[PDB]
Order: sequence, then C-alpha cells, then structure tokens
Amino acid sequence: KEATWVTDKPLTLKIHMHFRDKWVWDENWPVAKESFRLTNVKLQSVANKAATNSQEQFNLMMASGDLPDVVGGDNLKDKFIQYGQEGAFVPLNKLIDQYAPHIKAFFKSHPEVERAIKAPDGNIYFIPYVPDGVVARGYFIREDWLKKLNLKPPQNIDELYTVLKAFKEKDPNAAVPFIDRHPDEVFRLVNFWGARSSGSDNYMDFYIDNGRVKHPWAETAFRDGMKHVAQWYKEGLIDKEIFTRKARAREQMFGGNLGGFTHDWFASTMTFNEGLAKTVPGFKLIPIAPPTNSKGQRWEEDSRQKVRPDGWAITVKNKNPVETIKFFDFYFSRPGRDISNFGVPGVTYDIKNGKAVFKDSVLKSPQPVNNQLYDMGAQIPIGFWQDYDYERQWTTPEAQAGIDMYVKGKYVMPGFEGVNMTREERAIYDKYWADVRTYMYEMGQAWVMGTKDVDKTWDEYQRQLKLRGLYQVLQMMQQAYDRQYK
Ligand SMILES: O=C(O)C1=C[C@H](O)[C@H](O)[C@H](O[C@H]2[C@H](O)[C@H](O)[C@H](O[C@H]3[C@H](O)[C@H](O)[C@H](O)O[C@@H]3C(=O)O)O[C@@H]2C(=O)O)O1
Repeated sequence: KEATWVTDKPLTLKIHMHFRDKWVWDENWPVAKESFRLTNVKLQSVANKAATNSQEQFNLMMASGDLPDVVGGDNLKDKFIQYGQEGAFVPLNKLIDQYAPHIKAFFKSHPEVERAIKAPDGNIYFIPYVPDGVVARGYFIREDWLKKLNLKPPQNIDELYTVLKAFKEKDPNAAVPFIDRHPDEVFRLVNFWGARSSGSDNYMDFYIDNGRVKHPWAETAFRDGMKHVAQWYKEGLIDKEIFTRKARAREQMFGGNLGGFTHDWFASTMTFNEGLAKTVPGFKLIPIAPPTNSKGQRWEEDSRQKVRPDGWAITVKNKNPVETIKFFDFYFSRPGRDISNFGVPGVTYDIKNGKAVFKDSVLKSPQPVNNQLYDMGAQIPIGFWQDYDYERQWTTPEAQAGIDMYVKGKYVMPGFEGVNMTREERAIYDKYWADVRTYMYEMGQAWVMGTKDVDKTWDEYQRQLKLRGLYQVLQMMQQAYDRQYK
C-alpha cells in the first residue's frame, strides 16, 4: 500500500479517453502503471484506437449510450457541461466538498477557475486540465537563413513579406517560408493586418471590444486580412500542406532544412537548436518580437490560459463515485502532480531538494521533453494541475531570453476569459456554436487555398453566419457579459 491509495481494494475503472485525433489512454504507459501503483485505481481504456477524430468518438460513445466510468480528453468542456446537465455525468460539487481536499483547496484559492468551469446549474461536471505559465507561443525565424541571405530580422509586416519572399525566391536551403504544426496558425496570420483571429489560446474564440462581445471571424478586418493570407498562400509563402501536415511539421520541415518561420511554443520550438545540431549544420532559430502589423502594433494574440477546456468527468454509470473523485484528487496533490507532470520516479525524474528533477538523459535528449512525456502518459489532457517547473527545467537560456523579451515588450494581448451564461443563454450557444465554427473553418480553408474568392463570397458568408445562429449566440453572450461587467 502507498500513502496515496484511494482504496484498499483495487478498483478497475473504464475510461473513454480519445484525444488530439490520434491517441487513447494506454494502460502500457509507465505513467498509467505508476498511477495504479500510487492510487490502487487501474484504468481500462475502452476508446477506439483506430479512430482519427476525437470529437466524433466522444459523440458516438454518447450516442451509443454504452458509457464507461470516466470520460476525459481535450476540448471536452462544452460537452461536459451540456451532457452533465442532461444527466450523462454526475455533478462533482458535493463529492469534492466531502472527499477531494486538494481539488477543494485549489478551487478555493482559484475561484475564477471554478467559475469558468461551472455549468449554468452551478454544477461542476468535470475536473480541468489547469495550465501553469504566462506566455504561450511566439514567432521564430531561421537566423542561419537570415545570415546566408544577409537580411535583418524583420521588424514589420512589409519587412516580413520581403524576408519570406526571399526565403522563397533565393533558395536559403524547395524552401517553404512559413510552416506550422497547428493549421489554425495560418489564420492567426491575419494579426499582421490588424485583425484578430481569436480572443484566446483557444482558436476561433470570441473576444471583447469596448464591452461588445464579438467574433473575430465575423469582422471585416478579418475579411481584408484573409485576402493577404490567400495571396501569401498563392505565392507559396505558406506551406502548401499547411492544413494536413500537422503534428510532426517541425521534425519534417526543420529537420529536412525546409522551413524558415513559425509561430509556436517557446520551450519546444527552441529545443530544435540543440536537437537538430548534428543533422542540419548551423540550424538556428531565434525568437523575434512580433513584426509590427499594418496598424502599427506588435501583437502576440496567444497567452497561456488559467484553465483549458480539457479534463475528465464521472459518468452516470460509475458505481464508485467516491473512489473516483479521490482518484481525481490525487492529480491535484504533490505526488499526483509529480507523475502527471514529470513521468515516473527513477525513470524520468528523481526527488531532489524536495522537488521533482528530470534526469540528465531526459534533459539532453533531442526530443522536446513534453513529447517525451506524452509518449509515456504525462502532460496529457486529464484533470491535473500543471507545474511550470517541469517546463522551466528544459527551457533553454535562449528560450528564456525570448520569453523575457515577450514579457518586457508587453506584446501578449489580454485573453478572453469566458462569460457566465444562464441555462437559456448557454442553450443557444450549445445549439449553434459548434456548427457555426466548423463552417467558419471550412470557409477559411477555402479562402486560404483560393477555392473561393474572399470578396465575391463575403456577403453569402455573412448571410450564412446569420442563419447558422451566430448573431443569436453573440446576443446571448452579450446578455451574460452585461450582467457581469456593464
Ligand atoms: O510546446 C511547448 O513548449 C509546450 C509547453 C507547455 O508545457 C505545454 O506542453 C504546451 O502544450 C501544448 C502543446 O504545445 C500543444 O499545443 C497541444 O496542443 C493541442 C491544443 O491544446 C489544442 O487542443 C489543439 O486543437 O490541438 C493541439 C495539439 O495536440 O497539437 O496542447 C498543449 C497544451 O496546451 O497543453 O506546449
């Protein structure tokens, strides 16, 4: 027995966890065996290993009505709230009060996070992934390519065009100026012509503009930005396979000495300098401040969230609600944050000076440390309290200089934190928003690739947003916002 045991009798719980369109809970994960060893709760993965769409899997699972004991994963918040209210998950408030001292104490100290995750009925239907940190993504450019071509790091959008055009036309390596492992980043490019693409680290999020709730993709600023993005795409400044390359884009495009420029996270993006040192002679990425946009400002639209829309819930089928909440509580305690952030003691880390310290092999490894942790069951989107010291330990000094530059320059835009809708308001949001958003993404794709001309289609686009309920959503969001702020 361990001090962390939540039951004396071993308990197997069925988990449906399908995430990032690729992965399921793997009971072979060292971290999962370590979770079992420390908690005496074993998880049994029932999600389809072959499926390549996480959100449809959750939906089909719900549809089938063959529910497991626990459901977890990414971008589940809205569904945890909707299906919890409908009786598929149980509320957690009273379970937490009585049996989850760590989650309890976390919510009491973070009342804005509690508030962000509650359903209109005041119920907590899930335990969230809680990030730790300040900045998220930044702009990175090939300084070795800047040198080769004798070009200054670009200071504004006119200069960025000129630099990227030069990566294209002058063969600094087949050269592909902009690449990204997140296709949504292509739309974030509208930032350079003074348009938002999001109000938060969640892509295609709402924002507030002088106390008006707006969607960035509805705005004519977005229209004009997108006409430039399509042009850049037409010119091959953007990876032709931007929408399909995905997760391994950096391994492929930087490793193969093809990619010049990206917008990604500081810790992992900057490890490629050490990692690709043997295979690509003199590969050097530098963090750059966001080149000034057409409106005369330097925008970093992205920031680390106080709570992400990911985590896990307890289904109606769970015959062991009490053991389960105690199992969730583990990941909000020191030893649970240890394994879920650091991996396995004696394998990927050891306790030194009262804290988890990654081993030398983990730190010197060419793979980003978070990628190493994914492969073993850690830094995955269950309900857990992230510890930024895990990240600090593999943040290079060069990555840290870049962050400090972002912090000093005040480039990071304030994030949208959500609104607190009533039952009726949130019902409209739930009825429409998913659909609206998928249409927006499909339209944006069409504009970027040149399938549709932004100007000839902007009006039918507005028409569509209207009959797809977007403006009805915004009005309900505006009502909730005004109740709270104005
Ligand atoms: O890459 C880093 O340096 C880094 C440091 C932090 O400790 C986190 O690990 C941060 O994690 C990101 C990770 O970079 C990816 O962005 C992943 O992205 C998923 C998003 O959360 C969305 O769900 C998206 O639709 O899919 C993304 C994907 O899987 O690529 O999420 C984590 C995160 O924020 O936890 O990276």
